[PDB]
Amino acid sequence: RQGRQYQAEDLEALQNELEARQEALSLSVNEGGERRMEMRQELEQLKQK
Amino acid sequence: RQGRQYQAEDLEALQNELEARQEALSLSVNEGGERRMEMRQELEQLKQK
Amino acid sequence: LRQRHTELEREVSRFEDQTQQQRQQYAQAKESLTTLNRLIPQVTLLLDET
Amino acid sequence: LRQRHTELEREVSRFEDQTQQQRQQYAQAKESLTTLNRLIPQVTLLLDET
Repeated sequence: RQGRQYQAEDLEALQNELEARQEALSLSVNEGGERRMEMRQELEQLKQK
Repeated sequence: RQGRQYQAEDLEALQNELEARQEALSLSVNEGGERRMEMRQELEQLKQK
Repeated sequence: LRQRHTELEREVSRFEDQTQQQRQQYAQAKESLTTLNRLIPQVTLLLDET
Repeated sequence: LRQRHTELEREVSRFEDQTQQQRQQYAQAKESLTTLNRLIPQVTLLLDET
């Protein structure tokens, strides 16, 4: 379902990788949304100018 | 942690239910998380004004 | 605009709080879930209280 | 300012692509996590050449 194979001898590495990325999840969504909406208001000021 | 007996003898099914509950996490943290973000810019914009 | 600031601050305070609690509850949700993940998969069956 | 708008649109497109991507892969990763965290988290004990 994911990857192709990972040693049953270590689940922990996969746990940590997914931990890191899911931690990046919230940060990335905030980044995208905030930057895009901010530059949208910038568009608006440019329009009025 | 949960209830105080909380049918510990056999809780199996609730795990599934707990996962369902846990899904709301996404929204409940995510949503306001942009809202603050959102208005913050406006505050900043208003500040600038 | 300063009145706007105060009101937006009220709203942002409300959201900051709602987040502050909410995350406690849902972190606790995943935490209890981890407890279950530890217990049930086999441990509940060998610790079946024999 | 018209060029500014043009580049702003370019940046909009870039951000849209980035956001759609990242959120999709993050959902998929959450799902794979769910599988591992719930089912596997410790059963390697048993999988360990028992």
